Amino acid sequence: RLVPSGPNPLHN
Repeated sequence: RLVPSGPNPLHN
């Protein structure tokens, strides 16, 4: 959860 991408995109 660091960026709007990947799993749990930043805030999810």
